Order: sequence, then C-alpha cells, then structure tokens
Amino acid sequence: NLCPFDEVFNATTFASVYAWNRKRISNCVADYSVLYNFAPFFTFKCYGVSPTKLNDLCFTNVYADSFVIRGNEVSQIAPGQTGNIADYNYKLPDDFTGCVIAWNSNKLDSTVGGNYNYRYRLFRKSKLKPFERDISTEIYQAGNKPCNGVAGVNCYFPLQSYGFRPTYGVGHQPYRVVVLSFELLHAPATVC
Amino acid sequence: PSTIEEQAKTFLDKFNHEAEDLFYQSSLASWNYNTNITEENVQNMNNAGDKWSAFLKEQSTLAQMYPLQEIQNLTVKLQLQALQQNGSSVLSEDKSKRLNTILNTMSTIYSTGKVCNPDNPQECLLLEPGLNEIMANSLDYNERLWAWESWRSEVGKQLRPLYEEYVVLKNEMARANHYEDYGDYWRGDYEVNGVDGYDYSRGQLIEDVEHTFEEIKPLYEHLHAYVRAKLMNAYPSYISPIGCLPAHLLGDMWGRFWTNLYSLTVPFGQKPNIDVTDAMVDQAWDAQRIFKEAEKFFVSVGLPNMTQGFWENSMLTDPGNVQKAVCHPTAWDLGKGDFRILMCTKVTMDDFLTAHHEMGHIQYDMAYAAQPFLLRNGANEGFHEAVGEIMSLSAATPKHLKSIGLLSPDFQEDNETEINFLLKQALTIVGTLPFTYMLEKWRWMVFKGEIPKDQWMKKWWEMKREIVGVVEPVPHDETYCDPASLFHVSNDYSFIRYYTRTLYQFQFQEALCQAAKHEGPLHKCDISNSTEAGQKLFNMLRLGKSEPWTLALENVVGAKNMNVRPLLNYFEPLFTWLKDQNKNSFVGWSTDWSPY
Repeated sequence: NLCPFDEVFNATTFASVYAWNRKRISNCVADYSVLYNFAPFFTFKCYGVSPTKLNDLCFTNVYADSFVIRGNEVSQIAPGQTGNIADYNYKLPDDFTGCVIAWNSNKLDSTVGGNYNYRYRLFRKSKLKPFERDISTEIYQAGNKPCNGVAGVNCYFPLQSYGFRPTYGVGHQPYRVVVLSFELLHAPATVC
Repeated sequence: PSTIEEQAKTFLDKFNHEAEDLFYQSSLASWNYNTNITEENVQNMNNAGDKWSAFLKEQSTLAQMYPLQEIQNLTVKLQLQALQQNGSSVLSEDKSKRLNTILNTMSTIYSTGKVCNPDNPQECLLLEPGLNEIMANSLDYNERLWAWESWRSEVGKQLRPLYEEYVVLKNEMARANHYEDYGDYWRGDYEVNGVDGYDYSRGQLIEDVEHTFEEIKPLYEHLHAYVRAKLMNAYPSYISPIGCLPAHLLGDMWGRFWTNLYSLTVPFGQKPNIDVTDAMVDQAWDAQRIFKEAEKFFVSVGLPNMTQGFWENSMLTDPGNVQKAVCHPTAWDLGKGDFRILMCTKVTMDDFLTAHHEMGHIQYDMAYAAQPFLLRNGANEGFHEAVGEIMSLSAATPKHLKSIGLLSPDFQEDNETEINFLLKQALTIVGTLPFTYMLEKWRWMVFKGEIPKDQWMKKWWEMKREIVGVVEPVPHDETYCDPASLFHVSNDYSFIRYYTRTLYQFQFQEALCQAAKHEGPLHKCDISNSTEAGQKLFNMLRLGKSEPWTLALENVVGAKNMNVRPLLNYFEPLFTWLKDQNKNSFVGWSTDWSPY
C-alpha cells in the first residue's frame, strides 16, 4: 500500500535522450488523480491501455522512462515514427501498450545562453530497436575510409547538443517526456 | 559503398544543425544591439558575427572539398554550391585587403561626407539630413543646384579613383570564379540550371529586362511630359518644353524617386489625399491594435497567426528616453521558431501600411522555415519586398479601410482622388524604373569593359538623357564620379532587385486578385477574406528557395517569365488621364538641351 508519483514527475534533473532514464516501481497501485493534476501538458498518448482504466486490476511490473526533447519531436515518441529521436536515439515498439506524457520545460530546463547539457544522438551506423539505449561517444564514420577514431571528414561526434534558450519557439522549446511501459507476464499484479 | 551524395547529405545535416545555433547567437546579438545601443551589446554583436563568419568560411572550405560534378539531388546540390562560393578569398591576400579597404573607405566617405557652405567655412551640412532636406523641401533653383553639385563635387571626386581600382579588382574576382565580369556575378542570382523547362541563362535577364522596359517606355514618356509641364510652371525659365528634366529638380539628390514632386504635380490640388491617421488617433487605436489588425488580415487570407514569440519579444513602440534603439522598420527571423519585428510604431497610416509590409516579410519567413537552413530565404533578391508591397497595396484600398472601421461606411470615391492616388503611386513606382535600369546598365557595361574609363562621366549622362530623360545642370569632366554618390553604388549592392521586385509585386497582386474575384480597376482590389489567394501565395512562400524562381512565379502568377503587363494594367487609368492632360504638350524630350 505505497506509491511514488513525485520522484520522476517532480525532478529538476531530467535525463537527455541518449541516456533515457528508466526507474522501476513495484508493489504500488496508485490512482490516476495523482497524474491528472498537472496543467495541460500538451497531449498524452496512451496506446493500448485506456487512460482512465487504472483502478485496481491492471499490470504487474512497470518500467518508467524519462527524458527531454524539443516539442517538434514529441510525435516521434510514438510507435512507428522514423524521426531522428526514434530510429537513432530511442525506439518504441509497435506492440507498445504503455503511455506517453509530455509538457514544457522552457520554464526550467532551458537556460539563457544555452542549456547545452541536454543533448541527443544524430549519427549511428544502424537503426535502434524497442527500448534500447546507446551511450557510445565514438566518432561516426560516414564515408568509405577507416576512421582514425578521431574527428574529421566523414567522422563526426555522434551526439549534438540541444542547447536550449528560452526565447526559442514552441517547436524548439524543451518538452519533458515520460513513458509508462506495462507488462503482466506470469506475476500477481505486481503494481495492482 | 557510401556514395558522395550520401556523404554530402551527412555533412549538410551537421551544418544545418550547428549553423542554426550560431546564426541564432548572432541574430540575437544584433537584435539586442538594435533595441538597446550600448557598447557592450555592440561588442557582443561583433563577436558573435565574427564567430559565425569564421564558421561559415571553414565550412565553405570543407564543402568545396565536395564535388558538385557528382551529385544528382538538386535540393542537396544547391545548398552545396551556395556554401561553395569561395568569394573574394580567391584574390591575392594583398589584393583582398586592398579591395576591402576600398569598400569600407568609400562607404565611410559616403557616411562621413559633408559640404561646408562658403557662407561660413565653419558651418557644413551632411548628406543626411541637411543636403537631403535642401534637395527634398526647397524650390530655389540656385540652392538646389549648389547642393547637387556640392555633394557630387566634394564626395564623388574622391570616390572616383577608388571605384576605378574597385572595377579592376571586382573584375579579377569574378573572372576567377568563372564569371565574365562582376556584373555576371551580380546577374547570377537569377541563374537557373539543370531543371528542364525552367532554366534561365545569365543573359536572358538582360534581354527580358530590356524588352520589358521597351514595353514600359510609353507610360514613362507621358509621365515625363506631364511632370515637365507642372515643373515648367514651377520654374518659369529653367526647363525646355521639349527638353530633358533637370537633375537637382527631380525630388532627391540623384533623381531615383520623383515622389516629392507630388506637391508640385498633384492633378487636383483641392482634392485631399486619403489619410486615416486622425481617425486612428481618435478611436483609441494603439500600436497593439495596429499589429493586431495586421495579424487579422494575414489570418483572413488563411495564413497562420504570429507566434506568441512575436507578441512577447518584439519592440512595437519606441522604448523611451532611457533606451536608445534603431527605428528603421526591420523584420527579424532569428530562427528556431523566433520571429520578431523591430518598429518604433506611431499612430499614423504610414506605420499601419509598413506594419502590414513587415509582417508580410514575417509570414514569408514563417513559411520557408521548414526547409533546410541554406534554403531559408526568398526565391530571388526581389521576392521579399514584393510580398511586403502587395500587403501594403491590399491594405490601402478604401474598401479595406472601410472594412476595418478606419473609414466611413459610405465614403464614396471620386475619380479625381483615384487619379491623385495613381499619380503618386506612379511617381514613386514608375518613376524609379528608368533610373534603376540606366544605372545598373552603366555598371554592367563598365564591368564588361565596353565603356572606357576616360569616357565614364560622359556615357552616364548620355544614358541619363537618352533613357531617364534627365539633363545635367552642369558640365562634368572625368574628375567627377556622380554615380558613386548613391548609397548603393559605393556600398556594393546589386540594384536590379527593385525593378524586378516592382514587376513581381504587380504580377503577384493581379494573380491574387484574380483568385479573390475582385472586379474593376486593379488599384481597388483587397485580398481580405479570400482563402484561395492565401493558399496560392502560401504555395509560393513555402518553397523559399528549394525550387527555381521561375517555378514559384508560375505557382503564383501562372507563368515562367517576367512580364510588365500587370504593372501597366494597374496604372492604365492614370495612363489615359496623362495622355489627355498632355494632348497640348510634347510627349518625349530632346538630348540637345542643357542650361549652359
């Protein structure tokens, strides 16, 4: 009879996409009103599970991911999209039955002169897979030439910095995102 | 594997991402300088700009390493060539420093040139504003003669040798970059290649401009005869009824715009012009309401509304006594979703029209934002200002002013004030077309080397007489350089943009009014509440510069080539009225005349 719904949704240290944070929470069963009192928060897609269907009978385990992203790319934190944050930074499965929650952090994550701490990967010699994480900081070989493990032609640092400044337009402003995966495989409603 | 095209796409991706950040840095620095003139912001602007310049030079080298010969995606190839432009760096470093020294030197001679009246060697007057108001508000032929000759003597004589060497070095620069002269470099803006059905040689610009000017000549002849008549009244013994109009009498120091002469050439003086300024001040109208009405216009045609960044980050009034800021109305696209307008708005009709014009700039910027960074611009050098002018013209129509409430519900037009309106409009619009053509042609032939130097200050006036219809009030030897006395000639700005923009804006407006189902004379059409003209204009605005200028021209006006016919179709009523009022006047002029 205990739940955390303040630790991940109320934290001033959100993680970037290349290191999408994931915290797990079991034996919980918290209600919906705890997560239905935070202003408009853009629009929260809840695939499979219907939003207002929490109650008690539900899933077992849960893996909650959190990161940041410009609002142009929130549509990419969704099944099927092929945008830069998806096929190169963070891919959601096609059978995804979790949920997505997004809001603006221009009030806090963006800083004057640039909060370049928040970043994202743009070059990767391969596509990503569901719930996969890559933290490699290794020069990207792009054209046929044995990259000397160093920066140069066809050899770029795989991570670009967002670097937010509050005056940016809504599209380039810092949205904060949290996805709520779900699984009820051979277990007694771990959460529920 | 890894074909060159894929590698170039990767490079351009890295560029389009880091550039955007640096361009935002420099744009925001420039904005904080122009909204608050403090030395600190000045320094930050210079720093950000020089860093952006170094970034672009380095990336230009790295992009020139890519080969345009083996790239089969034009949307990529255009960005590549645009960044590949090596520029004046091809000149010898010594020659590059000399050229840049000459550019800044002539620009500072212009911006620091003054004429000291012999009345008092202590007292002097600069171009801005002393000489300008002397030449734009006085009627005394002697004083205006003095000012014309004085600014062309103290300043132009200096700018002569520098501009000579300038021709030399710019020719070398363009010959290196594989252009037949610096004029070919300037004409290469309308160059379209590799797209069948839309390509445009760099000399087809010359042919189309000359042929279109041939079609413009008659309206300018009748306007010249009428203006010559009214001025012949003004000055009782100073212009030949068959002679070229004198120079220091045209309205400005160079004669590029005849708009001032309106006060002496109004067809019906008793008929006042339409100015709602008092009506605005008397309806609680604030600059907020001005820009809201602009938003409302662009919304009524279908285009989006200004982002909250504009309604929150833009200076739409004079700040105050404490702050000091630039007030020349400017449209700013800092990128990354940030669009602003800098304007020290006053409750006048001029600022109402200018607000619509600059917000049209802003809407054009918002449309071409989805494109890659290098491809975020106007289709050519005259597309932007043309868009702004079509906004101003749709606004000024008495129909629109009625709709917004700044006009009475039953204000009935009179043909005399439509003649006055069309005549003022033609004094500005039509009057500057021969000037622009003549001056740009002089520069073009000089860069080709057809005009020998010892025959410079000669040929100019010949063209001035044979094309513009203006006589020099004083004989000038080659120790002068009156060309260089213009701001654009000594500050190295291609000129033909204004001629083009004019023809463009009229073609645009006529096509849009067609979509908007307006009937009657073209100067009475308002695109308001018309969604279809908005969609058409947006189909042009979204492309930015990803497709050729001919294609966007077809996307709006429905044709691939420039055509004066919309412009003449706009000014035709005035044309008839001129022909009438000039029945008893000689139409045309004669080279021979000259008050000497």
